[PDB]
Amino acid sequence: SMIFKPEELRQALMPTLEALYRQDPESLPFRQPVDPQLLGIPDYFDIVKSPMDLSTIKRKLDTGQYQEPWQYVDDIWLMFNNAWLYNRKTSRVYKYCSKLSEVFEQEIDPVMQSLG
Ligand SMILES: CCc1c(C(=O)N[C@H]2c3cc(Cl)ccc3CC[C@@H]2O)[nH]c(C)c1C(C)=O
Ligand SMILES: CCc1c(C(=O)N[C@H]2c3cc(Cl)ccc3CC[C@@H]2O)[nH]c(C)c1C(C)=O
Repeated sequence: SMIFKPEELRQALMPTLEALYRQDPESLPFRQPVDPQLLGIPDYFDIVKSPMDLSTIKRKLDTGQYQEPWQYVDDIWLMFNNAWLYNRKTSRVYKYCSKLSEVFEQEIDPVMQSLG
């Protein structure tokens, strides 16, 4: 595959991450790691083996931890798939996840075309 530099990935991908943060209120559950003790859900880490959230993805982009853009896409989908796995289909967090995923699909498609 092609080489990607960290600054190039920030320019291309940060707008797609920003679009998720700007979904308000729907991004609020995703702006920080899940805290199962605080949120009253002690089985969370038994169900969700690889936690992920927007702050972690932002830090990885900011510090240059992605070598290529599909690693970023993988982390976004990990975050979404964790929330659809743990939460019931009628719950607020599940519905907010679906909203963010719709926004992401719209934003990421032209960006990955340009990168690829
Ligand atoms: C239902 C639990 C849950 C939340 C969640 O409730 N987040 C809330 C939160 C959590 C912490 Cl630690 C600190 C602050 C805030 C502010 C509000 C924000 O909605 N987020 C997710 C992805 C889930 C689950 C189980 O997938
Ligand atoms: C959707 C964002 C939001 C939440 C919210 O996500 N609460 C979560 C939470 C957060 C903490 Cl830190 C502690 C406990 C709990 C349990 C419930 C739930 O998991 N509560 C409110 C008032 C809002 C909004 C937008 O007014």
